[PDB]
Parts: sequence; C-alpha cells; structure tokens
Amino acid sequence: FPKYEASRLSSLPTTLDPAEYDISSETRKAQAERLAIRSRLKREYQLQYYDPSRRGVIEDPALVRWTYARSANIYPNFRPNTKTSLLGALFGIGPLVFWYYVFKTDRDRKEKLIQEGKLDRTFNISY
Amino acid sequence: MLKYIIPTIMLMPLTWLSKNNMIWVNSTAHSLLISFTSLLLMNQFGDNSLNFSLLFFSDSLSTPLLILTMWLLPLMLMASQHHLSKENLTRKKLFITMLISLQLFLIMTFTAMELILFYILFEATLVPTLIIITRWGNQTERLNAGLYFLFYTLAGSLPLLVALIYIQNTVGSLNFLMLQYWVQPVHNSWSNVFMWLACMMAFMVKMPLYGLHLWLPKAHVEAPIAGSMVLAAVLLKLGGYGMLRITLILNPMTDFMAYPFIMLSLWGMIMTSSICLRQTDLKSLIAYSSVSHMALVIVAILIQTPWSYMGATALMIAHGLTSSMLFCLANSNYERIHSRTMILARGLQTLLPLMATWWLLASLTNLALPPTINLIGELFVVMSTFSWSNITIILMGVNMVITALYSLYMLIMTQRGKYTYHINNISPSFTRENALMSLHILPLLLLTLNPKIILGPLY
Amino acid sequence: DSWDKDVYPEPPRRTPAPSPQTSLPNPITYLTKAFDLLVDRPVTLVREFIERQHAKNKYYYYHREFRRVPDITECQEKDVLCMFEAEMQWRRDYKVDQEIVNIIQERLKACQQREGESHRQNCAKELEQFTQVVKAYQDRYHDLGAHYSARKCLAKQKQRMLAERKAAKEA
Amino acid sequence: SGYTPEEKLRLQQLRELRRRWLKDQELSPREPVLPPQYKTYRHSIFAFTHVLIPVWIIHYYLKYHVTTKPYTIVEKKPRIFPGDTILETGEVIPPMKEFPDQHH
Amino acid sequence: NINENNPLLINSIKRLLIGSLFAGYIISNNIPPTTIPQMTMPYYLKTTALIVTIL
Amino acid sequence: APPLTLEGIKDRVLYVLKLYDKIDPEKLSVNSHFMKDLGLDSLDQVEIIMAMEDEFGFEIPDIDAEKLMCPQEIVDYIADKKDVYE
Amino acid sequence: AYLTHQQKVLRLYKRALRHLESWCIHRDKYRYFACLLRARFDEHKNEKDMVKATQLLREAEEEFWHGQHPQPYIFPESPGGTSYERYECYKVPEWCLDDWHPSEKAMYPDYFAKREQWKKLRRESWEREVKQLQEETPVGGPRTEALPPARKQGDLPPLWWHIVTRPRERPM
Amino acid sequence: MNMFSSLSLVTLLLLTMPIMMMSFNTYKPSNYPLYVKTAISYAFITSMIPTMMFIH
Amino acid sequence: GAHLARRYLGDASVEPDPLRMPTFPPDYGFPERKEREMVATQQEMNDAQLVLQQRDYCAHYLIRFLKCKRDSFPNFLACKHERHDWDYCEHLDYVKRMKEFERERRLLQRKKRREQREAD
Amino acid sequence: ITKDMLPGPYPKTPEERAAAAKKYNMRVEDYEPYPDDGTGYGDYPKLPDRSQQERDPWYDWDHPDLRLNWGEPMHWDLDMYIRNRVDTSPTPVNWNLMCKHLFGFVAFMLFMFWVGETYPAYQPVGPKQYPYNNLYLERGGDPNKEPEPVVHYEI
Amino acid sequence: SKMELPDYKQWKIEGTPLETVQEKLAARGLRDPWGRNEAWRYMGGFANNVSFVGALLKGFKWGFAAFVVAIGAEYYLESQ
Amino acid sequence: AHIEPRYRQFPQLTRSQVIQAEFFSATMWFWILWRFWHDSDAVLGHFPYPDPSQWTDEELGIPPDDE
Ligand SMILES: CCCCCCCCCCCCO[C@@H]1O[C@H](CO)[C@@H](O[C@H]2O[C@H](CO)[C@@H](O)[C@H](O)[C@H]2O)[C@H](O)[C@H]1O
Ligand SMILES: CCCCCCCCCCCCO[C@@H]1O[C@H](CO)[C@@H](O[C@H]2O[C@H](CO)[C@@H](O)[C@H](O)[C@H]2O)[C@H](O)[C@H]1O
Ligand SMILES: CCCCCCCCCCCCO[C@@H]1O[C@H](CO)[C@@H](O[C@H]2O[C@H](CO)[C@@H](O)[C@H](O)[C@H]2O)[C@H](O)[C@H]1O
Ligand SMILES: CCCCCCCCCCCCO[C@@H]1O[C@H](CO)[C@@H](O[C@H]2O[C@H](CO)[C@@H](O)[C@H](O)[C@H]2O)[C@H](O)[C@H]1O
Ligand SMILES: CCCCCCCCCCCCO[C@@H]1O[C@H](CO)[C@@H](O[C@H]2O[C@H](CO)[C@@H](O)[C@H](O)[C@H]2O)[C@H](O)[C@H]1O
Ligand SMILES: *C(=O)CCCCCCCCCCCCC
Repeated sequence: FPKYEASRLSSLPTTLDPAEYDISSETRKAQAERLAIRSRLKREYQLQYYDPSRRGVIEDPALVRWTYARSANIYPNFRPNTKTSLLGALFGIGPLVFWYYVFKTDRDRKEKLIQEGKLDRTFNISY
Repeated sequence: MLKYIIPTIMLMPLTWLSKNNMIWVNSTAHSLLISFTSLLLMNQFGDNSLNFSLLFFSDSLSTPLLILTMWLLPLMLMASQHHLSKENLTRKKLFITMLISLQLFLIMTFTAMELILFYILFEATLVPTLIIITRWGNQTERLNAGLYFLFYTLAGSLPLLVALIYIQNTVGSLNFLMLQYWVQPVHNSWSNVFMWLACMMAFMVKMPLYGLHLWLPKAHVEAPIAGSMVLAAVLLKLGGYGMLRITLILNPMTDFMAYPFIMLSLWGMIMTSSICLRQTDLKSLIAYSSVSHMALVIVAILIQTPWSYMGATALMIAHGLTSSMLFCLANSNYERIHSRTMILARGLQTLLPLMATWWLLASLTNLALPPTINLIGELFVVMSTFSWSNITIILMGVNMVITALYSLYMLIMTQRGKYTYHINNISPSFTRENALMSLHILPLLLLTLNPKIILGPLY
Repeated sequence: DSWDKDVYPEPPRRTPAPSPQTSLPNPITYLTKAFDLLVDRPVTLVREFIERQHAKNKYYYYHREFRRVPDITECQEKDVLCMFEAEMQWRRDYKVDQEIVNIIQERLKACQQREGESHRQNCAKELEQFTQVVKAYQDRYHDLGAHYSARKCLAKQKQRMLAERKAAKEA
Repeated sequence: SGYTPEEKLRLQQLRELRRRWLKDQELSPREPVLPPQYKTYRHSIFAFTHVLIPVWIIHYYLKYHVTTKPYTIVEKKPRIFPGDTILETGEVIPPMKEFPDQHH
Repeated sequence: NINENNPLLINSIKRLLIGSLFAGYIISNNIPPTTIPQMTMPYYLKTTALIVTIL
Repeated sequence: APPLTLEGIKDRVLYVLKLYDKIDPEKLSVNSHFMKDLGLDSLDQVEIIMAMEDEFGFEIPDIDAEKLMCPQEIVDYIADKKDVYE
Repeated sequence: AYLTHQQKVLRLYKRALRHLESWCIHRDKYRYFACLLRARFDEHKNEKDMVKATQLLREAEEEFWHGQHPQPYIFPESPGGTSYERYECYKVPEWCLDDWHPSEKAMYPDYFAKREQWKKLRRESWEREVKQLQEETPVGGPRTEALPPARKQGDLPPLWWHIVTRPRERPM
Repeated sequence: MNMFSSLSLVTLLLLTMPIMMMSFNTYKPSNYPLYVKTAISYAFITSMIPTMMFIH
Repeated sequence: GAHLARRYLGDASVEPDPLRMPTFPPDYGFPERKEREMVATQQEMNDAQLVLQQRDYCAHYLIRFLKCKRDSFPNFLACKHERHDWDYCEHLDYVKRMKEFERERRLLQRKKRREQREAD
Repeated sequence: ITKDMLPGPYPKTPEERAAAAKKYNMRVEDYEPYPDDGTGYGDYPKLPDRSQQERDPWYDWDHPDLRLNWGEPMHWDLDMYIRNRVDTSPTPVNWNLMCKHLFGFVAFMLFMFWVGETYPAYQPVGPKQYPYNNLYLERGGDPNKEPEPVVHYEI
Repeated sequence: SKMELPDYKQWKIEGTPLETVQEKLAARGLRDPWGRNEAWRYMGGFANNVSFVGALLKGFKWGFAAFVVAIGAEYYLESQ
Repeated sequence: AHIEPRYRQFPQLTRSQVIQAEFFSATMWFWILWRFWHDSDAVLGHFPYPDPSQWTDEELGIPPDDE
C-alpha cells in the first residue's frame, strides 16, 4: 500500500491521519471545549432564529469581521518591507513593462513593413 | 440649448412650490417631460454638427450623452424616494435640488462649444456630487470618500486649466469649431510631453484610469443610490467625452504618449475583472466592473480610429444604462437586508422571482451578450484594437472570459442556491422597484433595433 | 422595376423547361398552385387596394443636389469661412464614396451566390472591379484617423504624389 | 447505543406536532376558492392563425418591399444540362457529344 | 413502479425510432453528390469499421 | 411515486426483518429491541440499517442509524424523513 | 476525534460493505463477499488489548483506502448523488405566506385559518420555551447541542417551530 | 422563389410566436407545453417544402 | 498497405513518392501514348455548376446522372443506372492512377538495377 | 458591531493573543494569526485551508449550502472555498501520481502524432488528374496568358 | 388502500444462484443470513432473462419471416 | 391508475406496449435483411481491387532493361 501523499488541493483523509487515533485525555478535553463554543454560539443563534416577534436579519459578527478584515483592516496592518516591496514591484510594474515591449516591438515591426510596402493590405479599408 | 436649460431650471421652483406630499410626483412627472423633448436633439446631419449659438452645439457624440443624462434624472428620483421618506421636508427638497443642479451642469457641459466653458461646468459637477455623497450617504466612510473624490479630480483638473489657457494664448481660441480648422501638429519636446499630460490626466482620473481609480470604489460605494446612479452612468463619461474632444489637438504626439496608458488599461481591465471575482461587497463588485469596462473606452479613445470611436461611444451609453441598473438592483436588496455583503442573502430567485429576471437581464448585458449594444460597443473596440496590434486579442479575449465569470458569479451567489434561513423580511418587489428596473433595461434593449443613434460622430 | 438595372446588374435568367421523366406527380407543382391561390392571390388584392389609395394622394419628394464649392486646395490657410465649406463638401464626398464601395461589394456578393460552384471563374470581373475601387478608396481615406479632415486627406495625397514623382525620377 | 429517554421523549413530541402540521397542509374540498371567471376545427384555427396569417404577411413583405430593392433575395441560378430547353428564350441546349457507351 | 405506457412517451420515441432506421437511407438517397466518393479499395480497408466493431 | 403510509412503512420494515435469518419471525414485534430482545449485536445492527436503506432507497447517516434499535424507531425515522403523517 | 473506537469500526464496516457492493454489482456475488468480509470483522471481535485493537483498525483503514472504488455508488438524494438538493429551489419558507395579498389569501380561507392557530400556538408557548431553556442550562452556556423535551402538560419542546414547520421533502 | 423564400421564413417566424404570446400575455397557459409542441410540428411541415424544392 | 511498409521500414529509394510522382517522362517506355480524352466541354460543366473537384475526366457521366435526378423527382430511387455509370467510370479512373503508381515504382526499381549494374 | 469586536493588529503579547481568540470565538490554543509579514492580515485567524465541500454533509449547519454555522470564524478565503469553487477533498489517487499519468499520456500522444505526420498513411495511387490544363481557367487562372500545358495520357 | 405485500414465506434461496453462494460459504463454515432478502430478484418473472445475443435478436424471427415473404413477392413480381 | 405498482414482483404490462415493441424490433430486422439482400455491395465492396503485381511491363510501358 503506497502511502497517501497529501497536497494543497488533495487533503489527507481523517481515517489515515494518525492524530485521529491514539487520543489522549488532553485531546478529548480540547474537543469538549470546542464543542462548547459551538453549542454556546448555536444557542445564541437559535434564541433569535426561533423568536416569533423577530422580523429581519440576524446580524452575524463573524461575517462582519470577515468582510472588514478583507477590506478596511488591510492597510493599517501593511508594512513596506522586502517581501511587500518585491511583490509589489513584481506584480505591479512587472506585467506593465512586459506588455509594453511586446506591443511596442510588434507595432514597430508592422510599421517598418508598411513603409517599405511589404505588408499586405490589399482589402484593408476598415480600421 | 435654452429649451432644455430653462425647463431644467424650472424644476427647482416646481419642487420648492409643490405640496409637501407631491414633491416626488411633480418632479418625476416633469423631469420625464424634459426627457421626452430631448429627442429633438437627434436632428443630426452627416457633415455638420448642430450649432445653436456661440455658446452651445450638439453633435452625434454629445446628443446620446445628453439624452442619457436627462433620462437618468427621473430614474434617480424614483430610486431615492424610499430611503428619504423619513427625511425632513426641506432637506428632501434640497436633495432634489442637488440632482436638478447636477443635470443642469451636465447638459451644459456636454454642449458647451468652448473648452474653458466646458472646464468650468466639468468642474461645477463636483459640488452637487460631493454634497450628495457626504450629506446623504449612510456610513462613516462617506466623509473620506468625498475627500478622495474631490482631490483626485482636482489634482488632475488644475493642470488642465493651465494647459487650456496656454492653448488659448497660443492658438487664440478655445472654441471647438475653430480648433477643428486651426489645429496644428504637436512636435516632440519635453514641453509638449507635459502639455499632453495636462490635457489628458484630468480626463483619465474621471474614467478612471487603472492606477488612478482608487477614488471610485470608495465613492461609488458610500454614495446614496441616486449618487451612484449618476456617478456610474454619466460622470464617468465626462472623462471619456473630454478625451474624445481634446485628442483632436494632440496629434501626432498621441502616437507614443498613449503607450503607458494603453498598457495600464489593457492590463488594468484584466486586473479589475479579476478583483470582481473575490469581492465581498455587492456594490464594490459593481464599481470594479465599471473600471474594467471603462478601460476599453480609454484604449479605444487613444488608438484613435473610426471603428474605435464608434465602439467607445456605444460602450459609454451601454455601460451607463447597465451599471446604473445594477446599482439599483443591489439597492433593492440593501433596502431589505440593510447590508452590502453579497453572500449575506442568497437564493433570492426563490423569494423574488420577477426581480430575479431583472438580475439576469442586467447580468447578460454586462457580459456583453450579442446583439446588445454592450456587445456592439465592446466588439467594435476589439476589432479596432486587433488592427492596432493582433496580440491584443489575447488580453481582450481573457477579459471577456473573466467578465462572464464574475457577472454570473454575482447572479448565482445572490439569486440561486438556498435562501438564508434567518432573513425573513424579504417583502415582495414593489411596483416602483419593478418599474425602475424596466426603465433601464427596456430602453437599453430597444436601442439594439436602431443602434446608429448611439455610435457617435464617425458613423 | 424599382432600382436601376445598370447600377445593380443581373445577367439574363435562363430557367430550364420542365422535362419530367417520371410517371409520379410532382408535389412541388401542386404546392405551387396552392400557394398562388391561397397566398399570392389574397395578398395581391390587398396590395391592389392599397395602391388605389396611394393614387388618390400622389405627392413627390426630391433628391438633394449639392452645388460644388471650392476644395480645401483653394482655401487660404486659417480662413475658416472657406475652410468650412470645403470641409463640409469633403465629408459629403467621403460618405458617398463609402456607399460606392458598398455598391461594388454588393455586386460582388450577389455574383458569388448567383454563380454557385462556378463563381471562381464567372465573377472575375466583379472581383477586379472590387479590387480597383477598394484600392482607390484606400488611397483616399485610409490611415487618416478618427479626426480625419480634408486637410489630412490633402497631406496624405501630397505625400503619395511626392513618392510617385521620386519613383519616376529613378526611371 | 440507542436513544436516551430524554432524546426519545423530545422526538415523540416533535413527531406529534410535525404530523399535525403536515395534516393541516391538506386542502379543504372547496379550496382553492376561485374568483369569477373537435380536433379538426382546433387544428384548423392553428393553421389559420400560425401558418396562413404569417405567410400572408411575409409574402406581402417580401413581394412588395424586400424584392423591390436590389440584391435582397439572390438565388443561385438554375443548373442547365445538355438537352434542356430555356423557357425565357426557347433556346435548345445542345446534347453532349457521343460517349464510347462502354458498360460494366 | 416500472411503467412506460404513457402515449406521450411511446409516440415521441416511436418517431425517432423510425428515424433511426430509415432516415439515413432517405437522406443519403436524396442529397446531391458534391464530391467523388472513393469506392475502390482493398477488402481489409472496406470492412475495417465493421470488423473492429464486432471485435 | 405511490405515497407511503405509516402502516405501509411498518409492514415493509417488518417484512425485511422477517427475511433476516438471525431474527425469529415469531418473537418479533415493532417494539423488539435488537440487542435486548432479539439478541443481535452491533455489526448485525449495521446490516439491518443497510437493508432498510436498500429497501426504501435512501441513506440513513451513521450518526442517525446507530440510534435505531427497534423496528418502531426505524418506522418513525423513515416516516419523519419522508413527511408521512397518515 | 470525537468518535469512540466502536463507532469507528462500525462506520468502517458499513463503508467497506458499500464499496464492496460497488465492485461486485451482482447481488449473489455481493452476498458471498459480504460474508467473507463479516468473517474478518468477527475474527477480532473479542480482541481485548486496546492497543492491538487500534492497530487492527489502522491497517483496515489503510487497506480500505487502497481498495476503495474510485466511483462508488451513491444514493440519488445523498450528498454527492445525482438528485441531491434537486428540490431546494421549490422549498419556500412558511413566513413568505405573511406577505400574500389578501386576494391571494381569500383563495384558501380554511388553510389560513389553521395557519393562524399555529401562529397563535407559537406566540403563547415562546415564553415558557425560553424560560425552560434558561433554567436547565448550566452557567457558562450549554456544553452540547442537545435540547430537552417538554416537562409538563401543554408545554411544547423548546425550539420546535422550524423543525415542525420545515418545508416538505417534495414540496411541488 | 416566392414560395421558397416565403416558406423558409414562416418556419423561423412560426417558432417565435409562442415566445411572443408568452412575453405579451395573450396565451391560454392551460396547455402551453402542447401549444409549443404543436408549433414545432407545424414548423417541421413548412420546412419540408423548401427542402423538397432544394432536393428537386 | 504493404507499400508503406516497403517505403518506411524498407528502402524508400525504389518506392514512389506520392507527392512528387511521376519522376519520369510520360513517353519513356511508351512509344506514342494516347492523350486522355475529355467528353464534357468546359462550358457544359460550367453550366451544370459541377463542383471543381468533380470536373475530372468522368464529368460527362455525372452530368447525365444529375439531369436524371432532377427529371425523376420525386422518385428518388430512379437514376440508379446513371449513378452506376458514373461510379464505374470513377473506378476506372482510380485504377489508372493505381497503374501510374505501379509504373513509377517499376521504373524506380529499374533505375536502381541500371545503376547497380553500371556501378559494378 | 463595536470597535472592540472588529479585527485588529497582529497580537504581540499572550494577553492580546487571548483577547483575539476570544473575539473570534476560538480557543486560545486553536488561535493562530497569519505571520506578521506586513501583508495586512492583522490578527485575523489562520484557519485550515480546506474547501467547504470537505465538511460533514449530514450535520445541521445554520447555512447548509455554505456548511457554516452562525458566529464561527470564516476562513479568510471563504469565498474561494464555497462548494462552487476550489475543492480540496482527498482523491483516490495521489496528486503527484495523478499529474504524472495525465502529463505522460498527453506528452506521449503528442509525440505519436508528430511521428504519424512524419510517416503519413496513403494509398498506392498516382495523383488525380484533371482536364483542360489542370482546370486552369476554372480555378481562376488568367485567361489572357496561355498556361504551361499539362498533358495526361492513357495507361 | 392497503398494499397487500406477498407472503414472506415464499422467498427461498433454493433453486437460485444464492443457493450456490451458500454452498461455497458452507465449505468455509459460514452462512449468508440475508440470502432470503435477495431471492425475489431470482424468482417469478425476473427468473430467466435473455442473453446479450438474444437481446440483439429480439424481433429477428418475425422480421426474417417478413423478409422471406417479401423477396418471394418481389421475385415473382419480376418473373411474371 | 391504469397500472398499479407491485412489491418484489415483475411489473404489470399492457398488450399494446409489448406488441408495438415487437413490431418495431421485427421491422428493424426486415430492413437490415432487405437492404443486405439488395445492397450487399455497400458492405462488402462495390468494385474489384486490381492486383498491381499482375500487370505486365508492356501494359505499364516499362522498357527492357537493356536499351
Ligand atoms: C505616464 C508618463 C508617460 C511618460 C512618457 C515619456 C515620453 C518621453 C518622450 C521623449 C521625447 C521628447 O522629445 C524630444 O525632446 C528633445 C528635447 O530635449 C528634442 O531634442 C532637442 O533637445 C535634445 C537634447 O536632449 C537634443 O538632442 C536635440 O538636438 C534637440 O533638438 C527631441 O527632438 C525630441 O525628440
Ligand atoms: C505605467 C506603465 C509603464 C509601462 C512602460 C511604458 C513605457 C512607455 C515609454 C513612452 C514612449 C517612449 O518612446 C517613444 O517612442 C516613439 C516612437 O514610437 C518616439 O517617437 C518619436 O521618435 C521616432 C523615432 O524614434 C520618430 O519617428 C519621431 O521623431 C517620433 O515619433 C518617441 O521619441 C519616444 O519617446
Ligand atoms: C407578427 C405576427 C404575425 C402573426 C400574428 C397572428 C396572431 C394570431 C394569434 C392567435 C392566438 C395566439 O395565442 C395562442 O394561440 C394558441 C393556438 O390557437 C392558443 O392555444 C390553444 O391551442 C394550443 C394547441 O392547439 C393548446 O396547447 C392550448 O391549450 C390552447 O389554449 C392560445 O389560446 C392562444 O392565446
Ligand atoms: C488504447 C490506448 C491508446 C493510447 C495509449 C497511451 C498510453 C500512454 C501511457 C502514458 C504513461 C505515463 O505514466 C507513467 O506511468 C508510470 C507508472 O506509474 C509512472 O511511474 C510512477 O509509477 C511507479 C511508482 O508508483 C514508479 O515506476 C515511478 O516511481 C513513478 O514515477 C510514470 O511517472 C508515468 O510517466
Ligand atoms: C415492415 C416489416 C413489418 C414486420 C412485422 C412482422 C409482424 C409483427 C410481429 C409482432 C409480434 C406480436 O406477437 C408477439 O410476439 C412475441 C414473440 O413471439 C410473443 O412472445 C412469445 O414468447 C414469449 C416468451 O418466449 C412469451 O412470453 C409469449 O407468451 C409468447 O407469445 C408475444 O406474446 C406476442 O404478443
Ligand atoms: C495501406 O493501405 C494504408 C492504410 C493505413 C492503415 C489502415 C488500417 C487497416 C487495418 C487492416 C487489418 C485487418 C483487420 C480488419
């Protein structure tokens, strides 16, 4: 049996993960308090979801944090360093300089051919 | 143009002298009548523009933009009157006044025959727009959005003012008809490189150009619905309209000055289309869609061919009706769930069937389904860019793939799937909301039958 | 009929006469007779009625004639009043030339369909006439840009004429 | 491993409510209470309204508008074979020349 | 619960069943020729499709 | 499909168990606990639930299945999932 | 992991039987190999050493992964099956009926009379349901997602509305 | 030409009529599926006439 | 066919190259070759609108078949004899091309013998 | 929500790591910020990179389509991991082996196509012959030039 | 309308491939306790199904007879 | 309805459905046999394939190896 080689896009099945087995009283304690947080959040939701007089949207702070974390909170936590500057230079200036030489070179060739009469434009009258 | 300026002004006394319960009925009814008479501007000739006086003229470029502007004012009123219902009566009248005053500056801006008169009106639109965003926006960030909107525009506009006055000193006139006959070529020099930049940077910021677009996601998101409708539909087109006019006096220098800005646009649209795939805010997604579409307009204006000018004109009109409709569609959801988060309310086609049809039609026009005028414009621009350089088909093609993905991603995420269980206040769509949607899409689809009236002067 | 046969030529029609070599009845023949009786006849009467109304109200419209004004060649530079008329004339002739190329393209497309599998040889005249007109149109108007004008057209012509002079100078 | 008594009791009580709810979904005999409001003839009015009226309009449209303009309807010209007689002129197309009439 | 006795089901399939038997024969015998069908070949090229199908 | 009934579901649940060779068909009732009364074990219980999935054509998740220990519970679980109220 | 050793073996048994059934297809062939597989599980039924039992379970999982069907059978309405969530587009929440126009409600006078009784029953029970949950929950919130039954006559089991009134599995 | 051209367009126009009726509230939605199916059957019949002329 | 096995796995110097054949004069070894006869005139194929690939030396049989097809409509089963006449003619044309391939191969075979014997 | 409940800066001290974990409804043991590399994550928790398709289908999620619970921290890339998009579930075949077999199949087929283009199949037949100087006039040849005669003979 | 299910005592593995399975299990000392739950699939109208060859030759008997009758008619139609 | 479901039993059939199926199955085999009789060439070959090795050198104009 060749062993399972996990990848980023092909995760490891739990039935083959050693952490799943050989459980300790310390792991069973972590699971108990994980289940507690889920149970406490469920009760808070249900008390509102089942309220007969509620009409509206049950505001979810976890959703609000997520949309805020992926917008307004990014710049305050930005630091110009070697990683960000190199990445910013690569993905910001990099592609623009690349496409410039691609199009400039292609268009310079075409203009040269048109001047000499070596570019076929027999029926080209729409542009 | 006095037959449109004067009645547009008369909307202000009409609103202020109306009964307290008829301000929306009266202003909406009479702004529609003004919209009707704007069709008289389509007396266009093959050779000559329609030149009314020493101050105002109309041509096939300004005419469709004028008709779009006067049509939008009625639609902005219907879109606004729900969320302003609790507003104080006098503050409601002031809000309508800002919209009317914005229309007045727009219809004069698109028809001013002299470029310095265009500049003053081009700039005068900042004031009502800024007031609308900051006074009647909902969030704390509306104050910052107004500052970005104001100073991004002015940072480019002030150099334009100096350039225009310099052009008048040296040429002797800024009248656009005169500039058609007295134009001289621009020869290479560092002095002319900066004249070119000062003539184009104000218009690029308004489009916006990729790199200078940061003001738009903020402003288009923080504004009230009416503010977003005019910002996307018309105000972005002041940049495109300005470029289309001033590039007359910039040749042949546009040959090489366009390269940095064509690169920013060709790559910018792919960058801003990709952004839309990972946007969590529905209004923000729509705003970034406008940047992607207006990148094509920038490229079409810069390469300066008969097909690209026709395509640019069609795109500006088509985008105006589509982007405005999408903001209105997203607003209807927001007026129900009071949140702009896209993933919050799902499966809405199950709860709001007819409004899901509008979502589909708006999405199809956005991804440029033929023969919509969105496709007509987008196709004409691609045809002319291919001739400019064949390799551009790769970037245009990729953008067309990405645009379909985010257009249908927004449709699928909000309208399909399972409804969110805890959201129980999705009331049925009002008549006002259904009519507001159909007043965007119906004119947009009708224009397919007669597309020549939105293809501009080079048709 | 309605259009000029000279502007839009059509070779003479040669339909072969029916030569049935079968005893069976031809379904198309009886379908044609049914079409004439049930479609063509009532449609024709409705039209003849409408034509009786149009004859009672006969009125005319005209084709605008444009007198010739001086070209941009005759205009003193920066003289807008004469430049304007020459420029408007040049734009009128530009649109007409576009429609001329459309007429020649429509002849070419009609021939290709009409000749069927023999088009490659039977449409050589239309191909040649299309090639010549497209060459002339390209010389006049190609590469002028979105901001084209009579002034730019003249500069393009002068550049072309200068090269032709030089090439002859080589001879 | 089975249900605990509390678990069983909660399921029992939900079940009574759920089944009562489902029973109440049944429609009464009078519901819905609506407000106030052979083949040949059926197939004849379809042919009339969907085939004849349209073909009337289309034939009128083609005959007096589309075909009055040049090159709107362009037909491939008929194939002419040796021995055919032209109806326009009566010209007789010559037969082909004699074959070697070889067969197999 | 097998049941294929609805006339809508039977008639719709029946028409396409008649098509899957004769339509190819009708079309081939009514379309004009536009090529030169290559009808001369060795036996093993003629029956190739038939044989590999049987295998 | 032909609608289910509580008596209809119960009959088929008992029908399947009567065809299981480890259950006496005469000692079997809707209230028979599989372990305490019928004397089966847990590996057997998995097969019984597997057989009811095949019978009625839908899967019962393992977390739900392990709690069904008498034929009446299976009848109640199925009627609940299929909205059977009689 | 929150599953006991028993629950893991029993789950592995069912999963391996289903994948075995997918390979075998034919019912008689499946019955033959299902009994051989049962014999293997019965062979270590009484293993007492938990350490040796766990190692047996580990190997069985490794063997199952090697021999699983790449395309196992899934019940059509099970997750991953061809009919999963097929009818979610037809499930409309009951609260949508409150927005119906009166002319729409007048079409079903008997249905909406009963509906009012259910809504009345929901209001009048809500307070007791909240109170019961408050008085049976230890300080610091519940430790599990389980819920109690009703303890009295006329009390309804707390948090029942969205269980009882959920959409039918085949609504349209 | 008149029959060939006329019939080859009714086929396309015939198929849009159910779409126009649906979009313009002028239909009896009793058996709309049967209406659409009937229109397709009639389009097939009218499409055969142009095809027979081509075959001939 | 075997010819491919000879050219690819064997010796391609004595195998016809389908692209460049024939590589010998037409009259080499053939004192006075008759020139192929064409029955149908260019105008007749033009007026029959035959597909260019169909305007070969058998076109006169195709014209008869197409004329029969039209005149026998709707009986789409007539004209069988005319179709066979055209099919047989095309078969004889194909056989000729097979002979031209064999002649080319046999000459390339000879050209090697006449070079090997001369070489030694 | 109030400012104390929104995401903040990278947590520097164990007291701030305990406040962040409480804010995100996590156990301090399970709470792990993204690395403080200046990329803008702040204290938003780093959650396992797994698709929502990987979660238990049979559990009673508050958002069954998303398979999320109300109040649980959402993955930074939640919108990329919805069930309509990136899937990370285990595969029956190892990822690296999967790539080898797919690439190997494609490369081999492309190689074999190049070989088949080098050694084309054809019949033992000479070129097809056409009359009238190889249909010179029909193919569009100029009628004002006499073409290089092409003669075909019998055999 | 109660659906009367068939009596369960009629399902027996005897005379079906399930009985073969039991014999191959009996050799190793095992039993199949669910065999009787599968027996309905090998009994009644589900017992005895066509082979693949037989499936293709559905209708070949009458089709051939019609073919024989048709060529006789065609043949004599040419001769007479 | 016209057909009732059965439990663990072969379903009820109508006479019409069985007869129509047989008729079209039979019609398939009549067609194949009918066409095969009249058109066996389309399956086996329409024309003989000449054996090129059977052609004489004078047929092909291959001159003697001397001259
Ligand atoms: C987004 C920003 C985009 C930035 C785009 C940058 C464009 C750069 C354009 C460079 C070309 C400027 O135009 C160039 O100016 C110099 C002025 O010194 C002119 O040249 C003049 O000065 C130079 C000295 O440097 C001498 O070599 C020359 O003898 C003299 O005539 C050139 O004749 C002209 O070609
Ligand atoms: C923000 C994205 C940045 C991406 C990088 C973009 C780089 C863009 C560089 C701007 C263009 C500079 O290069 C520019 O090329 C054109 C030719 O095409 C030159 O144009 C000039 O020189 C050419 C010959 O060189 C002459 O025909 C003529 O005098 C004139 O056209 C300009 O003198 C030069 O300034
Ligand atoms: C530019 C358009 C030119 C053509 C215009 C012709 C308009 C004539 C429209 C006639 C009615 C069309 O709209 C619709 O037609 C069909 C067929 O009659 C009717 O439908 C009726 O017949 C069909 C099938 O026969 C049944 O499925 C249906 O139950 C029944 O109501 C509808 O009741 C009618 O509303
Ligand atoms: C009728 C079909 C007609 C078309 C036929 C096309 C055949 C295409 C065959 C492509 C084979 C490519 O796949 C090839 O397989 C072997 C076996 O796993 C892989 O090799 C792999 O397997 C084993 C380990 O498990 C080891 O040999 C090796 O360490 C490993 O790399 C190769 O890395 C891969 O390149
Ligand atoms: C254009 C060519 C047309 C060719 C048409 C040829 C005639 C059509 C024949 C239709 C056959 C109808 O008759 C049908 O035949 C089959 C096969 O024998 C019979 O089936 C027969 O065998 C099966 C099992 O072997 C028995 O269950 C059945 O009782 C017995 O009669 C059907 O019970 C009978 O209904
Ligand atoms: C030679 O004639 C070139 C043909 C190329 C390959 C065709 C494949 C035919 C296989 C014949 C084997 C016989 C099995 C029916």
